[PDB]
Amino acid sequence: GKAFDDGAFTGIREINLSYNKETAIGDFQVVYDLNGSPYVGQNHVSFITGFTPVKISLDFPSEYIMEVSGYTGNVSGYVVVRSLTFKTNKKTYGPYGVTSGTPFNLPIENGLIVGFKGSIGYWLDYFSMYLSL
Amino acid sequence: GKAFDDGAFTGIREINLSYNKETAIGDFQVVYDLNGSPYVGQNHKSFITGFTPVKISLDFPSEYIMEVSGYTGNVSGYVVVRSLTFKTNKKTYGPYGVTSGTPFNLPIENGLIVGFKGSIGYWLDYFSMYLSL
Amino acid sequence: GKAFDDGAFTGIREINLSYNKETAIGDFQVVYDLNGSPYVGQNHKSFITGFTPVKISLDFPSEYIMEVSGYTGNVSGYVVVRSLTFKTNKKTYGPYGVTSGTPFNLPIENGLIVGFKGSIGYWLDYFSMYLSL
Amino acid sequence: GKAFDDGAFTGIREINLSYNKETAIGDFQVVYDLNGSPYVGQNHVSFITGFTPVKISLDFPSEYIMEVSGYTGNVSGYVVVRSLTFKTNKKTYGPYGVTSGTPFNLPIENGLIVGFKGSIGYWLDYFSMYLSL
Amino acid sequence: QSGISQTVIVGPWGAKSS
Amino acid sequence: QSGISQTVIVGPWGAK
Amino acid sequence: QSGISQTVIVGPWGAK
Amino acid sequence: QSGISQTVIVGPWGAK
Ligand SMILES: OC[C@H]1O[C@H](OC[C@H]2O[C@@H](O)[C@H](O)[C@@H](O)[C@@H]2O)[C@H](O)[C@@H](O)[C@H]1O
Ligand SMILES: OC[C@H]1O[C@H](OC[C@H]2O[C@@H](O)[C@H](O)[C@@H](O)[C@@H]2O)[C@H](O)[C@@H](O)[C@H]1O
Ligand SMILES: OC[C@H]1O[C@H](OC[C@H]2O[C@@H](O)[C@H](O)[C@@H](O)[C@@H]2O)[C@H](O)[C@@H](O)[C@H]1O
Ligand SMILES: OC[C@H]1O[C@H](OC[C@H]2O[C@H](O)[C@H](O)[C@@H](O)[C@@H]2O)[C@H](O)[C@@H](O)[C@H]1O
Repeated sequence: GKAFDDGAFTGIREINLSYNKETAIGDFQVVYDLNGSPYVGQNHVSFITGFTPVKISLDFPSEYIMEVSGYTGNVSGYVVVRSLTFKTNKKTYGPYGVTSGTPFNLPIENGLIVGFKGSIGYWLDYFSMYLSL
Repeated sequence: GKAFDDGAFTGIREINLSYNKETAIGDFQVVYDLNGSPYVGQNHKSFITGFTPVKISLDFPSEYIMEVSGYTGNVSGYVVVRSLTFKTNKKTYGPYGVTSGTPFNLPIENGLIVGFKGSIGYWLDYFSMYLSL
Repeated sequence: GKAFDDGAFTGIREINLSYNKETAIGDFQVVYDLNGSPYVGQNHKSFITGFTPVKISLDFPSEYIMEVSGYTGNVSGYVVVRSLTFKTNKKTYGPYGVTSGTPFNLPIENGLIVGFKGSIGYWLDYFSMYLSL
Repeated sequence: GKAFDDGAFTGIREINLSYNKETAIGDFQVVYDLNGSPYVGQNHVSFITGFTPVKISLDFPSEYIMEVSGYTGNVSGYVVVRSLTFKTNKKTYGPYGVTSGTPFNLPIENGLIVGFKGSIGYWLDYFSMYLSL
Repeated sequence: QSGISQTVIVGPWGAKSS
Repeated sequence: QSGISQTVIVGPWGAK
Repeated sequence: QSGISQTVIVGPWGAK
Repeated sequence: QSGISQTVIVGPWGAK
């Protein structure tokens, strides 16, 4: 896929992603907060289409992500992120996608997710998260 | 179980833990680095015995943990940590315990594990990690 | 004066300020680095004119500030920042303004200045700096 | 003089120093907090004696340093720290020593002092501070 | 704030706490 | 805790 | 060392 | 990097 690195910001205001009930996560874009002002991250799109879009508008700054979990599995000979779930101090968003394969979860006791980086070809190949206080 | 919180330090020199191939992880103790000197943390022990001891001596500071993974699962009606594996930039330690249940893993791209906290009853009920630059 | 708060960024690429050889520091603006891209901060201007502009262009990221110093004094009944000097690992910029009053200086052994905040009326009333690793 | 480096800790519980109103600061020792427990730092003594001891006991953790200020200047041919003052969110301790020479001050809007390093011969030659969130 | 230093904490893994 | 990231801030210097 | 600020980064999860 | 933790350090004040 085509790699991307959003970098680190002040917080997260909204997550826009798309998925397919038969494959994995497609597109991924984040609207961060930059010192009190919304900052629209670049839109990392899949090479193909046919995905179901989802918009997660957080009630920033009172609501924030406390845990990110999901599944990585095989699709067409590729290991990709098949599903994602976001739990904030107010609600749980997801799961989105297919919960098959190998699970993983990142719960946070103290600190915030302030940025994303990864790779997307047909589907989300992999991703990392920036953490800060 | 009884909760513990070692706190944060400047690095990790050695880890001592015990496990049982039929249950889960039992005792947990860490020798941290505190500004260049070894600081021996308290030994957090299981309410019972019969575990196999293991000592992880790191070649500090050139050797450090890059990823922690393991398995959580049911044992006697409780959810506990059944296995742990420590991967450094020089070697892999483990897995230690029963590799059965739900897997989890925490790869670190940039940063360091500098402390532990958790709870231990008959077995390690759960644990968290302090991360810093 | 009118308070401002640029917030925190990834680094500093350029500093534009103006001064008057008889009073104090006037306008203040910074071109920060945001995850590898230049980001132009709001220009914080004096309520009056007649200042001499100064552009401090840093060779980012190999060149960075190591110490900020200056003088705070009374001007027409107000305590303001009368002078500033920036020292990087490559050279010294300044002093700019009037080197008279009470001196202050902040040397950094480890870390970076990643943001500025303050207030500007006829002159720079005061300012703080954001530090990070 | 003889250089020293205490390193970084969790907070400050007590500061013990000595001075001479007609010369400069002599001895310096700190009782730090290390994850909820008191940690007695090494005592950094002056090559000579005849100073006035001072104990600064802080109501930890509700009380903490917000500003450190003082003066530097000569005593014979050497440049040293002649005076120090410690302002917390509850009281002001000092000044201690010769309040003359070149002033310096470090106010803190957000963050904490968690360590000290420096040098002491007959008097405190110089010092630095560790800052953290 | 208080006078206690803080750092990022990830976890916990195992029995649920929240 | 809010969803706003924090960093160390030193100052201010100048008027009070 | 570098004039670039840094942050803790965890991951990646997915393809190696 | 190494296995040693870092912190911001301001200073020194006094002799060079
Ligand atoms: O996102 C996973 C994967 O997507 C791209 O390749 C997958 C695509 O390759 C074609 O050659 C096959 O015919 C088709 O069946 C596959 O779906 C991307 O090029 C790859 O690196 C990886 O990101
Ligand atoms: O570590 C798991 C679990 O350990 C304790 O409970 C297990 C077991 O402890 C024995 O002392 C009792 O006789 C028996 O009735 C209990 O089932 C602990 O109490 C529990 O909270 C949990 O940590
Ligand atoms: O702390 C300042 C200074 O202390 C030592 O030097 C003190 C110096 O003072 C002279 O007036 C005396 O005659 C002589 O005996 C003493 O050595 C230290 O040597 C120096 O590096 C510096 O730290
Ligand atoms: O920068 C110092 C100071 O500047 C301003 O005060 C100067 C004059 O500003 C206005 O013209 C006002 O009409 C006059 O009263 C005043 O003398 C500012 O208002 C101050 O708060 C302060 O920033």
